[PDB]
Amino acid sequence: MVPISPIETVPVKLKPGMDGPKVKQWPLTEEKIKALVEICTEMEKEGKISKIGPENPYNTPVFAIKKKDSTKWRKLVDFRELNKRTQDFWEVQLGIPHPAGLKKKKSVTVLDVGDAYFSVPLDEDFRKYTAFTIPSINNETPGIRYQYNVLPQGWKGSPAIFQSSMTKILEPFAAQNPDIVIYQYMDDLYVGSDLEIGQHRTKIEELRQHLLRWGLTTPDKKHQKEPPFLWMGYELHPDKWTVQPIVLPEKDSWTVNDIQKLVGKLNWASQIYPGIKVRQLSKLLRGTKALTEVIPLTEEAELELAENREILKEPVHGVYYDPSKDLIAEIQKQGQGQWTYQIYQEPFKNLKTGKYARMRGAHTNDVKQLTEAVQKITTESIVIWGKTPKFKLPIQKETWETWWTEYWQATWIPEWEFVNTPPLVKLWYQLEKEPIVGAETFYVDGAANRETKLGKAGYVTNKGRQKVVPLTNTTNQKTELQAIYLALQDSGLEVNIVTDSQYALGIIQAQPDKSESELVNQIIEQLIKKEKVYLAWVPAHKGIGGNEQVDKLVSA
Amino acid sequence: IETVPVKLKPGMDGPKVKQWPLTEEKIKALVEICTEMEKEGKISKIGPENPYNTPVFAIKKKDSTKWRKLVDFRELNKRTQDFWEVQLGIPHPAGLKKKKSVTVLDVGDAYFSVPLDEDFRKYTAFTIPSINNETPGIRYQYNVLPQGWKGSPAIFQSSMTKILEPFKKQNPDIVIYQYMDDLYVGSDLEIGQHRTKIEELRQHLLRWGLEPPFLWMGYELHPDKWTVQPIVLPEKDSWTVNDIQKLVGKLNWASQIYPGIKVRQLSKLLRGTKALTEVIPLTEEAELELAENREILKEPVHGVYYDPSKDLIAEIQKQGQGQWTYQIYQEPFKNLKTGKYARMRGAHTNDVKQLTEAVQKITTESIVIWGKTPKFKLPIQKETWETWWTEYWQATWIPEWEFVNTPPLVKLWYQ
Ligand SMILES: Cc1cc(/C=C/C#N)cc(C)c1Nc1ccnc(Nc2ccc(C#N)cc2)n1
Ligand SMILES: Oc1ccc(Br)cc1
Ligand SMILES: [Mg+2]
Repeated sequence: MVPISPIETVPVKLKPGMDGPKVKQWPLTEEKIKALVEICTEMEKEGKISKIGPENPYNTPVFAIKKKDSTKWRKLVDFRELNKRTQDFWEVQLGIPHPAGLKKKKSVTVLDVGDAYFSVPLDEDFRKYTAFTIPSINNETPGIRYQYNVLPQGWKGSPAIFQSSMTKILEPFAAQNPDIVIYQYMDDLYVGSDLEIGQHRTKIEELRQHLLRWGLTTPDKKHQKEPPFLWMGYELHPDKWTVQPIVLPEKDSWTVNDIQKLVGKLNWASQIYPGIKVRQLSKLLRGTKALTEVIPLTEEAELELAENREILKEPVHGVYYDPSKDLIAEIQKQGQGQWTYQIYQEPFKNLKTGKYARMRGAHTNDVKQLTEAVQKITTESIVIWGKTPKFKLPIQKETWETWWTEYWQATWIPEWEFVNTPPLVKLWYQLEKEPIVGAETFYVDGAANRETKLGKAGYVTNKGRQKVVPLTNTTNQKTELQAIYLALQDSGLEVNIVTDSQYALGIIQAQPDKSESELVNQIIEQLIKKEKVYLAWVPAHKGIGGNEQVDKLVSA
Repeated sequence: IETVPVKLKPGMDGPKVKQWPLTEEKIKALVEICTEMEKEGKISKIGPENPYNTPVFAIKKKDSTKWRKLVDFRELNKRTQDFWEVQLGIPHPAGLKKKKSVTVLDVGDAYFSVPLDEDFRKYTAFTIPSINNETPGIRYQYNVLPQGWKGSPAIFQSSMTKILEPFKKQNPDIVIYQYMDDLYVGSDLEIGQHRTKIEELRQHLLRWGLEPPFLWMGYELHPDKWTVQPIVLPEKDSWTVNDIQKLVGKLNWASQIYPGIKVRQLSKLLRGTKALTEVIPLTEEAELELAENREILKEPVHGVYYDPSKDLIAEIQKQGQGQWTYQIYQEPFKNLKTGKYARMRGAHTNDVKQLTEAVQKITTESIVIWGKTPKFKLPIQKETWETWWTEYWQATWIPEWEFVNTPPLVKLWYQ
């Protein structure tokens, strides 16, 4: 024989303080027992399981299931209890490769490594915890006791310990063959390269020789799977990729669950289909989670669905990554807090697409949203390609400079260039830094009784202009905004406004262009129509003229 | 060479912190660094039975072309036992902040000479990720004292004091302080002199070493020229209504810090409903109240004390024009230090780089004065900060931070 190098064992422990499982073996029919005995005898013949004495106190239940439409029986060892007691492992599969980060390959061969999976040795000191019992015929003899010597399917550590063992076996080959890529998915190895088919097929042979050093045999009759590959919801081709077919169903009535699965498909599709939108359809699942409830689709949501159907009419494909070229990312504003983007290297050949949605917030503006989208694409691009793309953004360079220099927070967007494709992001208003000479000065105030919710809002000005409005179902905070609104409504194109509302200044200092509050929205509308607005803050109840007069008018 | 036993704190597991995305250039740098650390025995590859993780990235220290590996041990440092065995804690030298010159040296390479308790190594696990997760991340753990771990200076303390004994006996007026991987060396000498004693000090550890990649560097400070920000009020010959409104606002704010501040006579000038740009003459009662407020503001704040058992808090405001103001305190309105920057380096068009440099300078200031780092309240959205701060970081430690999402009115009063 040819000496084989052994697979080193990973030391395994149970969670601290936890002992092994001691689960009762459920009664089985005489026909399932004889099926399990034959199955386990052959597993024993192959070195997978070994019979144990009666000293081992642990046990895990075993079942017999009929492979349907077959007289064949299949074994199921239910390790649910042992898994709860087994330590946590490092999981490498958590990050899945994105197809848009892959490279073009001329050839991709698949090798079956199932031989290796069911043949990775298990830590000798952990085997006892995998004990199970075949019941005896008529319970007149002791059940047959066995323990695993290999990695048990359904055990918590089997996927991680298999991947780590395979990776360690392959690392020397990969390092010394930098002309190929190797990827392990389930019990298959995928080997890709750009070599001529003969040079490539030699590498595969060489990889088979390397694997034989650990006794790992690969089927000679080469795999049936061939490009395209159906994987993690994608279609992988040699020189392009896409998502598996996206079919939006026809439905006369839509239910909560149906909308959730519609949005899920749209989200999945949005990574290569440009312009997918889901705002109005997601609005339908606000707050409610009764899967069986029917929600009438609003006109807005029917339009969004109709728009999505026409985007999904025909297949779209992405190209793979060419490291020798820059990455470009282009963003468009879609409305109602929705943003879409495309990442490409040569014009009209997208690597991938995507979308970003306005975060939940009382107030917002387009510049902040555009900034957040840039950060998201930047982070996604670091993951997929390891570098930041150059950005093409629908915002003038002058608009960005004015926003960043004057915004109270630090903010930054990476290298970018203006792309003149409406709708453009712009600043809708900008407050003055100094008081305006010649502009009327409005001293505003409001107040509300906390019991009755009755209040007043108003102003007094240096020209003797005055207004007080009685209000119902209001609050101090609402009356303070109403006062500012009244001053804007009644003033000319240039106005100085003096408020004592820290609340109102916090909001306006945040420079919103749309809000949850229709009152803030009315204020924004008024600000947009002014030429110059200076907003001044003073502390309340300090004898400041103007502010003192109107405070007493409104808190009466 | 015999390991000190190290434990986590009671009822506390090891860190399980996700590795954040790394650029291609940082990955390739870390692969090269870790390959040569592995050959030198400093780290070893680990298996899947180790589920712990601490994030890693790479930086370029101030004025260096060579990548430095930086592990973010913030979580492990929180969960690591406190080291009060041999010393309840070296008392923090209050004289360091009073020297004319303080040079900071990276002595972290010395830690690699001491083995790490073999039962604790698992908790130092880290991962070198691959672009697009196309290959399994490279998993390592430390066999020696890691840089950035709070236990490294503690375990190496005994060794450091003996290395430095000949230099300390020959130079008794020098104050030497160790924080994490940094050595702060303060003197009152002429800088030409100063640089030569620093070079003398570097030799002691090359001698003992017999190579450290960054020991040759020197970050020179001058804590005796450090400036502070008292509250100052404008001196004007013509006060507009708006000017007086801003004055009364600022004085009202100051009255939370200083008891005897008054604004009654100044408010009295506003009587009526006047245009914001109208000039108001000060009456003599307002001028006196204002003068009395000026003299209050020249005295220290009452009841301000440092407590080493409480967190330091650092707030920063963007003032524009590359200018930043900051305050360090433990209790509201009881500032222990205030300051202002404008010299932020190579960042005239990058606010986030400026802020990152300000955070580092403030943290350095805090280390020198109190021997620990403050918790920052940063005027930035978390997503913007988290995406970029690592690109401008040049220190070997990392403080804690939270995000300010509502604009503070106090910005006006510190400008
Ligand atoms: C992640 C991955 C999944 C599969 C397959 C999983 C499955 N099922 C196959 C391979 C070889 C890889 N690994 C890599 C690594 C770098 N570039 C590529 N490019 C690449 C991959 C497949 C096709 C095709 N057809 C074309 C190019 N693949
Ligand atoms: O020979 C081997 C079989 C399986 C693995 Br996983 C690693 C090596
Ligand atoms: Mg009031």
